[PDB]
Amino acid sequence: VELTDGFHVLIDALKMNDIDTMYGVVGIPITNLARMWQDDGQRFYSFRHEQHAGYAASIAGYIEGKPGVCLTVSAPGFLNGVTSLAHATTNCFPMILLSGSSEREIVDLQQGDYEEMDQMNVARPHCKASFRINSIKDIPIGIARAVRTAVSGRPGGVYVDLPAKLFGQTISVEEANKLLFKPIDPAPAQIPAEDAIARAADLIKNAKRPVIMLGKGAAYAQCDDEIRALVEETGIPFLPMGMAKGLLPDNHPQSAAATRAFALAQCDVCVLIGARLNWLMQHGKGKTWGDELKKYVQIDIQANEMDSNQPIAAPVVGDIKSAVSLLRKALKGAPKADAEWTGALKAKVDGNKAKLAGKMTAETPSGMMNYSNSLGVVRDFMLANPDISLVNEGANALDNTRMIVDMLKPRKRLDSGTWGVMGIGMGYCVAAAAVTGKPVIAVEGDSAFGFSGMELETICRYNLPVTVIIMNNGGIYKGNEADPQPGVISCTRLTRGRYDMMMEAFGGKGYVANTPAELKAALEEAVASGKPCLINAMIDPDAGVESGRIKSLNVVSKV
Amino acid sequence: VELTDGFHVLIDALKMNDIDTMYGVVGIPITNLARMWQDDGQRFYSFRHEQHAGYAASIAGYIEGKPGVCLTVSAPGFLNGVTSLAHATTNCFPMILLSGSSEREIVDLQQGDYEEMDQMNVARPHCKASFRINSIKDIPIGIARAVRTAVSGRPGGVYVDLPAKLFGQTISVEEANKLLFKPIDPAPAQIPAEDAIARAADLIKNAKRPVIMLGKGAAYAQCDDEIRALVEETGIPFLPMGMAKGLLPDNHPQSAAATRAFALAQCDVCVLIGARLNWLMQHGKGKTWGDELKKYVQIDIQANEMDSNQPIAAPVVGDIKSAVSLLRKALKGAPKADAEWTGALKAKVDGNKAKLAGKMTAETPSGMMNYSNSLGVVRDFMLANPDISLVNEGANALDNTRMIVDMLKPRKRLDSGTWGVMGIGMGYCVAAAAVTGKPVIAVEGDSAFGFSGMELETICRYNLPVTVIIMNNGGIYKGNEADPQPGVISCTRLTRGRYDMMMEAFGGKGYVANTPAELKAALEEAVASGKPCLINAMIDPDAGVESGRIKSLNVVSKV
Amino acid sequence: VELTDGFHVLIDALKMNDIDTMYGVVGIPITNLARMWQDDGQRFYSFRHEQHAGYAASIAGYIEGKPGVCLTVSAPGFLNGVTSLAHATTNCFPMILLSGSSEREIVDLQQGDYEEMDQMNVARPHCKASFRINSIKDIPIGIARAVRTAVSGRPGGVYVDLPAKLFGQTISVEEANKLLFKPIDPAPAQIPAEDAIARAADLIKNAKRPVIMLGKGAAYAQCDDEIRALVEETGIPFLPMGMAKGLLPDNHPQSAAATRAFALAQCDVCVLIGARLNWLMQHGKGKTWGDELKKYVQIDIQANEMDSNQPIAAPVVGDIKSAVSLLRKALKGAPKADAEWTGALKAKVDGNKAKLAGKMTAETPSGMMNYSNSLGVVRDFMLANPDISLVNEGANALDNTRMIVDMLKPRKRLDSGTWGVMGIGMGYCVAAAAVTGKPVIAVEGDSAFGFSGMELETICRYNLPVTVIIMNNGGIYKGNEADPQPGVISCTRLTRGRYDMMMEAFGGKGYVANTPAELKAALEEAVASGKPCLINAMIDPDAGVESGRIKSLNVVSKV
Ligand SMILES: CC(C)(COP(=O)(O)OP(=O)(O)OC[C@H]1O[C@@H](n2cnc3c(N)ncnc32)[C@H](O)[C@@H]1OP(=O)(O)O)[C@@H](O)C(=O)NCCC(=O)NCCS
Ligand SMILES: CC(C)(COP(=O)(O)OP(=O)(O)OC[C@H]1O[C@@H](n2cnc3c(N)ncnc32)[C@H](O)[C@@H]1OP(=O)(O)O)[C@@H](O)C(=O)NCCC(=O)NCCS
Ligand SMILES: CC(C)(COP(=O)(O)OP(=O)(O)OC[C@H]1O[C@@H](n2cnc3c(N)ncnc32)[C@H](O)[C@@H]1OP(=O)(O)O)[C@@H](O)C(=O)NCCC(=O)NCCS
Ligand SMILES: Nc1ncnc2c1ncn2[C@@H]1O[C@H](COP(=O)(O)OP(=O)(O)O)[C@@H](O)[C@H]1O
Ligand SMILES: Nc1ncnc2c1ncn2[C@@H]1O[C@H](COP(=O)(O)OP(=O)(O)O)[C@@H](O)[C@H]1O
Ligand SMILES: Nc1ncnc2c1ncn2[C@@H]1O[C@H](COP(=O)(O)OP(=O)(O)O)[C@@H](O)[C@H]1O
Ligand SMILES: Cc1ncc(C[n+]2csc(CCOP(=O)(O)OP(=O)(O)O)c2C)c(N)n1
Ligand SMILES: Cc1ncc(C[n+]2csc(CCOP(=O)(O)OP(=O)(O)O)c2C)c(N)n1
Ligand SMILES: Cc1ncc(C[n+]2csc(CCOP(=O)(O)OP(=O)(O)O)c2C)c(N)n1
Ligand SMILES: [Mg+2]
Ligand SMILES: [Mg+2]
Ligand SMILES: [Mg+2]
Repeated sequence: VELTDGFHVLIDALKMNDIDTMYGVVGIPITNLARMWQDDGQRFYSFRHEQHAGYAASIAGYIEGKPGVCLTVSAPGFLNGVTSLAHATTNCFPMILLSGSSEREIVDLQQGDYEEMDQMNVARPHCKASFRINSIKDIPIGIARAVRTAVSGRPGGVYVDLPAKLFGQTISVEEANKLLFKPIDPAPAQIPAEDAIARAADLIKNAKRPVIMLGKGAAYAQCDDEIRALVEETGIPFLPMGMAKGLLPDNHPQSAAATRAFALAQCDVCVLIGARLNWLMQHGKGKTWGDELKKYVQIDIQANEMDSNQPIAAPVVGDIKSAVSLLRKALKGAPKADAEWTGALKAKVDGNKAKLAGKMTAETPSGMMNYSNSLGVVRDFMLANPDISLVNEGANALDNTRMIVDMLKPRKRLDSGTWGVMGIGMGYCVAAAAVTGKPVIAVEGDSAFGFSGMELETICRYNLPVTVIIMNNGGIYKGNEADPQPGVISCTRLTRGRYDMMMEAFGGKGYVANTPAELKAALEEAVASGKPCLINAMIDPDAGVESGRIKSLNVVSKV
Repeated sequence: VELTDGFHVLIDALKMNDIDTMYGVVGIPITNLARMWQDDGQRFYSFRHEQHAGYAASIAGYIEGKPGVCLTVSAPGFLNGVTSLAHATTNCFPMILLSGSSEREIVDLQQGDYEEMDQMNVARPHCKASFRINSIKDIPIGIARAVRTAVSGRPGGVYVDLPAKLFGQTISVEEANKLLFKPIDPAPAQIPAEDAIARAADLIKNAKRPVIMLGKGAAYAQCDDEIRALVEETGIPFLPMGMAKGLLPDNHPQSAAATRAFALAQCDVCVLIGARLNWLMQHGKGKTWGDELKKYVQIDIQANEMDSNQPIAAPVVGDIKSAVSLLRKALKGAPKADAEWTGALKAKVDGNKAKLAGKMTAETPSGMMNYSNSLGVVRDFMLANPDISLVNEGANALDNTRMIVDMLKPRKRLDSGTWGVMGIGMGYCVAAAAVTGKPVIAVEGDSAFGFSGMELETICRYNLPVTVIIMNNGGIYKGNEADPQPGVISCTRLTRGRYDMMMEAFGGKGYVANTPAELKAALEEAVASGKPCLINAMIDPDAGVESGRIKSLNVVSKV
Repeated sequence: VELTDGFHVLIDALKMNDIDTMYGVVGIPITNLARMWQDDGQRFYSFRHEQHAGYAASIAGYIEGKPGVCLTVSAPGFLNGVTSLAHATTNCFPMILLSGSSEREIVDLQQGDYEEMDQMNVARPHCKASFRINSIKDIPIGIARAVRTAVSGRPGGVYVDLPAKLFGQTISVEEANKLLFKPIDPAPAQIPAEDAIARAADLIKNAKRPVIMLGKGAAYAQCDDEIRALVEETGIPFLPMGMAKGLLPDNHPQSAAATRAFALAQCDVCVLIGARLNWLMQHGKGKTWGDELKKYVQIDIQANEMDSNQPIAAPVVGDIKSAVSLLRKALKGAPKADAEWTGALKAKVDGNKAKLAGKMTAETPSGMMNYSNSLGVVRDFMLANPDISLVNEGANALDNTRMIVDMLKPRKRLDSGTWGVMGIGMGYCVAAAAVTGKPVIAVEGDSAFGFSGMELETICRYNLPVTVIIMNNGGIYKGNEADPQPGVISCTRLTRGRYDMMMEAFGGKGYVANTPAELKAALEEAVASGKPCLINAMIDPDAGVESGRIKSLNVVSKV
């Protein structure tokens, strides 16, 4: 005659869908779900703010391809978590945000309930679907919907609202076991038509100057050998987007990443694989594409992404593994890309890399490192230790790290993404550490870091093998902007503080690095320790430029 | 350097996407769009209310498989039209609502502009996507995005906001030539994996009492010979939903439609093809399905529709043509459905139809026909004249017509749909007439009809071959409900009026049919005439039941 | 031990708040509420579409100053009703939209429930507040909130969602009577500060060329003697907005309505009383105000309406009765407005009225009346019969009727309003007839009429003393627009049909008027009959201009 309850049926339902981890912050009305999650034997990571719990869930979805689960409380907690859900949806990362909510009777009459919000309706602009499980019997189906909505199609955020009265509901164990079920094939393959592939095959076979653009959807797809086999069999030069670095090793001879401007302006055919033609690509128009409409081949699971920005000549709609498998067989035996195109790009790549190596070896005063020589140490380390996640965010700290730090392994580089978010660092660190079981290095702008810095304590509390490298130049872009008025600090200034001391305040290992040699030693020691560390790398306050590579996007007064 | 403007570029862009028809109502700011559309040699149907121009667009989309286009004015006009957009999206009908909108400056500051509304944001819940084209250079891409969103994936409504200032913008004709383009493959094939098909084939193969449910998604797919070859090769009994009637001829030997309750309740495997397990299927639970969980196969283009209500043993995700084509090859040579199961349902169907024949053949007083003998006439007409669109809405008027009137051809029956909308009648009539160029018969409940009845004048003004049959029983369900108080008319009562006089008021032909013989002679004459007609079929006020077949869904006071 | 239920507690609660009338359309899940409303002895008006039920509720709120109550069904019915709620909110008319909705469990998981919609969340852009009563015990409080939100502050639409499961809930009679209560003072007076009034008093006392603008909020206020006493004591010339006609008799010697352009362009101080400076006033800027910022005094209950468009020099925030009472005492004994300002305007008024009388007496062919001589008959009739509601809508039909037809009594003229809505006519007629118990005349554009025409049957079914005058010129603005192509009708054309026949089809009295004399006789006979009548006034198809007075707002192609 045994009875179960809503707490347990939700635990069983999440387990049934292969969820063993949540990230969140406890409190009414969901503390005892968090407790019982752990009692059952599943891991819960408590954070210092729900936002960073949510950035954690978001990147766990990217890495694994099953939704990261974030757990928050009502109204204020939910709001913090849904800013992260918003982010997940924008980047196409599977993520379920679960939140407690209050009394339906009181919320609907807007009477002033404890943490009152229509969280279901507030979530809607920020996810693919916003649900609410009202009754115990619908938990399994409710969770199935959330998982399918997150993983299927273009993947993304789902919000599941959990009224406080869901949890204390009861049901027989025989009924619950009756209702509990595991979805068949929640992220199905979607195969494109033969003519879609043949139209693409035609454009590529006739290309004089082809290029392949790999985006983070391609990385997410987890079909690395087959994407690489496409590149190698076709002989086509390729470029990775920010988080597509390492999908093919960044030192692959066919990479044109070190000659991007030229390669994009001069190509005729451009093969977009899991890459939107959004602002990161200047919308497929302007001088970055030579002021012309290229012949775009585009592979994407989202049908209506095609023609979003420019006319796509060969739209291939489907999942990237399926599409790429067919395109390869379609291109089988075709001649390789033009040898004087591939040669021209390689000569540019060689030359630009020789030029960068010169900057990385240059000497600077103690405590006045620049971005080249500081990050040249991380470059060298990551070439030797590739099986490590690189978390990265900032302006100059992000741009220069993407240029300098070669990724040899896929799904390791985790950065600001589609929205250029400052705030993802410490959440990404916890999640990368949790889901990989391997070391994490973070290259943080100091401003960037301030958006999630308190989570240092969380990294310490779980004893995670994470090394936070702070690029401490004392401000946003630069740390030397003049006081606008007598004794008034500039808006872009930050305290050139002892972030190493802060790390040590919570049981972490703090370092200061005033030279490339000090940073090299500290990084090697930090990673090898297998312990929470922070390296306070001292960068020249005059080293950076305004907004890094995207300076031109700034609005300036001409009066 | 000759110039063109927004008016002409929009027209060209629409034409390039194979749109040649718009349904709407003119006025500030879009009257001169409609005129210029007509001047260019395309067709504009002006209605008496935008809702009906809208329902006209939605069903044009269903029948043609390219989106119907509704044009309306700002705030109030838009609102009227958006209610129809909502319905399209709910029914998976491709549709685009183009609405003029007011001044951004003024609307954004909520200052009280002419017909002030943020129509783009207000449209959000009622459509797949809600766009705005602010600039003349973005019209080709804006129209491409609208088209692709309406017809790709699960089809549905798209709203496109056309601010007043868009139209008077100018651009060189040469630059406009450069910007105009035709989307490649806007409604692409999506093919399922081998193992998804193999799982479904193995369910069907080992089924003891299988059944195929055909929904209006299977009808919409326009792969009638694939769907029929699957039914006939597998030997599986099938059942159509309201608008799937005629996809296979309703009198097909394998149809278990006339024995639905017993087939649904007793099947072990149920193959849903373009049919949601929503309220029309009692959500796959309850007495209707014998209080058990069936083994569902389900073919649908929308991945997250699976497990929406009940677990789906074999989910096959893709477009129905692609999926059915593959499933057919997988099952090739497999035994046909159990003979004692197909024959058992056939005996049930024969005896059931023989019972209905007796009801249709029976005799009633003059001016007091029932639903059987009145609609028995329309049944006979449509069997001999199947190439005619059948528009249908009401309670008893709908339910009984669905039962009685056999459809032998696909995409002819157009009814209330997923939301059970009273109001679709006269717009459906105008669009069916315009896109098919063939006759239409409408079986309208007298209440149903009053939601769109003023559009008789539209049907007359365009001289359309539409024969509206009003089932005039004098109210909602029944026309005899007693006066609740002395000299106070009940809320369900309607004037048992001369709808024939109303039709003739606008130049149409009117009939009153008091007997089956009078209805038959009027229908044969009306349909043969090729002119706008209305038959006022006088039905017994006491012939109906509460809410028809779904009378149990009513909430009653038990005190 | 007696039990009541949700149906009855809602009836008692509405009764308790002085509601004795609803307008709507029945069907699941609210038919038996409608039935029991009547059983109890309260009136229910069933319409042919929920939209017009809602336009009825909206104008019943304006007229009475207690919210009009509209009742609809779920999803599709709600949508139709909420287009009207939207309208109520925009015009500041108190109105409660009550709608049935479906199962919370199924709607929240978006599973496909009968008429599935989050109606509560869909309503939000279109009302002041959107509530949902989930439980029987909260009905009295739920209704109290709705009534207060509708009547208090700036009055407006409220949506109350009524889940199907609300109605079948039970409670003891002693509990229900315990919970049932009548709000104290739901539309409270709001008195402005002495300095607000003194700032206004200062501007008026120093005015060389003052004008008072009366809007429909002033009419709604129901303080006619005191508003008139302000005008008369100050000697200031005044202008009424569309529905403020008759607040003071339109033939008042101080009216500058017949010299509007001059009065507005030339004034220094402008006293806005319950009138927004929205598009109806060209936003307080441009040539209609002489290209200058006037010194505006503005009385409004909505604090943040001040400075919405132009800087307001003397903002007086409060309810108009309270404000006007204080301003009068503040102006007591002050000299009257400049005699050569008042004289100059009177000379213009006299002259322009003499000019209009000349057009009203001019002869036209049979069946080719113009707007002056046709409406000059209605003018003369309304001067003799002022205690009658004039419903009015159209382009030329509205503009010319506002100019020509003098209202001597307040809250009688009911027109298209802030949004210039075509669709309000027949609903306004039913409601005006219901709440006044007196005759109604409608002056309808023929296009205008088509948006609500089927409700003719509703007017007949309740035997209402309503006379519909159709201004039948055969189209939108004009009825003579050339066929754009061979045998293709223009988009602005309408059938010059026999709307008299349509009226008679439902038991009404139909007239055709081909001359002013025929229209005069028909109108006198129609009103005096006390019965549902329609007069099909035949207007010259070439008589009207594009969009009437607001022609310049049209967007035209210059290429
Ligand atoms: C928008 C964006 C995609 C544009 O790309 P980009 O910066 O112009 O190009 P890349 O970052 O790939 O490369 C930078 C330059 O270094 C060069 N380079 C790249 N890799 C190199 C390598 N390994 N060795 C030598 N040179 C290299 C490239 O050639 C390029 O210069 P080029 O344009 O003259 O060819 C990119 O700047 C970006 O992802 N921005 C994110 C900014 C953000 O969101 N942060 C927060 C906002 S303040
Ligand atoms: C909900 C719904 C799908 C349920 O299906 P249903 O009505 O029970 O089943 P059908 O309409 O297919 O068939 C009706 C009955 O007539 C019988 N029948 C069907 N076709 C027949 C035929 N041509 N000859 C003889 N009998 C027939 C069936 O056996 C069935 O009864 P059963 O339960 O004993 O088997 C259906 O009622 C529906 O589409 N409702 C829409 C109503 C609506 O929109 N309401 C408007 C607002 S009030
Ligand atoms: C926008 C609006 C407020 C502007 O006001 P307007 O039309 O310029 O001014 P009025 O309607 O009060 O008066 C019209 C003219 O007739 C004159 N007039 C008014 N009453 C008169 C009378 N009784 N005798 C003689 N002349 C009169 C006025 O002097 C004015 O002309 P003027 O500007 O040269 O002085 C007005 O046109 C309006 O309410 N429009 C509504 C349109 C709508 O919503 N319909 C649907 C849109 S198509
Ligand atoms: N499995 C998959 N197969 C194909 N496309 C995918 C898959 N997962 C995600 N996508 C698509 O990949 C794209 C990711 O692009 P974007 O986030 O812009 O990448 P980047 O910023 O790296 O260019 C999205 O358009 C998304 O629809
Ligand atoms: N071309 C297509 N291929 C596959 N599925 C489709 C296609 N077009 C529409 N659909 C699906 O068909 C379904 C229609 O179901 P529904 O509207 O409930 O039909 P019914 O009411 O007849 O059961 C939707 O779930 C939709 O996603
Ligand atoms: N009792 C009241 N006292 C004061 N102001 C009111 C009252 N009721 C409504 N109002 C205000 O009256 C105004 C009505 O203006 P509007 O609808 O633009 O009128 P018009 O169109 O006639 O100019 C609104 O701004 C509203 O806030
Ligand atoms: C939440 C959020 N706030 C603000 C910004 C704008 N922004 C871009 S980069 C940046 C910080 C740049 O400074 P830093 O992280 O120290 O990198 P640096 O250039 O100094 O190396 C900010 C605030 C943002 N992208 N996200
Ligand atoms: C817009 C809208 N309003 C109300 C309803 C509720 N409703 C369902 S059926 C129906 C009409 C039933 O009467 P009728 O059309 O005459 O069919 P009958 O049963 O009398 O044959 C109504 C109003 C609805 N479905 N849609
Ligand atoms: C719901 C809605 N649709 C469209 C319009 C645009 N509109 C303004 S007036 C008008 C009709 C004008 O014709 P009519 O009513 O016959 O008046 P007339 O000028 O011919 O006398 C229309 C459709 C509107 N205001 N509201
Ligand atoms: Mg910095
Ligand atoms: Mg009826
Ligand atoms: Mg007209």
